[PDB]
Amino acid sequence: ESADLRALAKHLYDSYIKSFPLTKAKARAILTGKTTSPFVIYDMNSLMMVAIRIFQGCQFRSVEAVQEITEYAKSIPGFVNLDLNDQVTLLKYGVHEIIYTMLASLMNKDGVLISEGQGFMTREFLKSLRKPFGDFMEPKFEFAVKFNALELDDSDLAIFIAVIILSGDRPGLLNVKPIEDIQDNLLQALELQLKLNHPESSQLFAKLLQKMTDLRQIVTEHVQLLQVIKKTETSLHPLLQEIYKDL
Amino acid sequence: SLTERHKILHRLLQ
Ligand SMILES: CCCCc1nc(C(C)C)c(CC(=O)OCC)c(=O)n1Cc1ccc(-c2ccccc2-c2noc(=O)[nH]2)cc1
Repeated sequence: ESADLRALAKHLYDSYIKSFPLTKAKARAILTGKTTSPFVIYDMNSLMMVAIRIFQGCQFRSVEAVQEITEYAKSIPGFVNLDLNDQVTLLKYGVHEIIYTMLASLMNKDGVLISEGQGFMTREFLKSLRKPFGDFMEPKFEFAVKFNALELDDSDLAIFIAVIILSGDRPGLLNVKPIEDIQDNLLQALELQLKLNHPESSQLFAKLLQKMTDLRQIVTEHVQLLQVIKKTETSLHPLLQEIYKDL
Repeated sequence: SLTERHKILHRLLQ
């Protein structure tokens, strides 16, 4: 213990560096201009240089991200030993929550990096898209500004998204006992990592744990928002289709 | 049946 909790934190950090193209450390340096500059999209004209266009182009990276999160999951110790049915359940209910955590790293009060940092879409432009598309991103922006004020780094985020994947209360899970015993161990790694990485923030663990329920409700409110589109807006990628069905 | 109702996801896991 403890020495082994630190080994697991390093293992997850390594895996996370290997699976995801844009770290929070790079994204922040791009957002602050400290890097040695992305194209800025603020209207239709700067985009082509419409809400459906954004909406469908967003599916592109989303499909790729489910693949990256799935690979990161397969590296979580114990994960590939679980019943393969429960592996599907954890990824089905976790991928969107992980997208929104990683999306926060690419966000500030004023907009969001896109295409691995080669672009910056402004919050004003997103909020100005025709209803109901204009409201899709605002709940993500208000969660991102609160979550970024915790000031986690990638080494913290590696264990945090592992904790999100291994949730024992997902619907349909066949055998929760082995899932819960991995998460308890990851929660222990996260608690210790935050003590080491932020010895000054007394209750950062407690603050962080409460964000996990915030994510769950962004996904709930997103899904309800997307049902209206499908009803009133006449495509979706089959892998997004398979994740959203009965979700 | 989870792996049968999620063929793309199931294949990304194998
Ligand atoms: C409906 C949900 C909205 C999400 C979303 N919203 C936008 C804007 C319209 C607000 C864009 C821009 C965009 O493509 O529109 C083109 C004009 C966007 O792609 N997604 C999908 C997305 C998926 C995964 C990641 C991700 C995840 C884990 C690690 C890393 C990354 C990552 N880091 O950099 C990347 O490119 N992906 C990031 C973004």
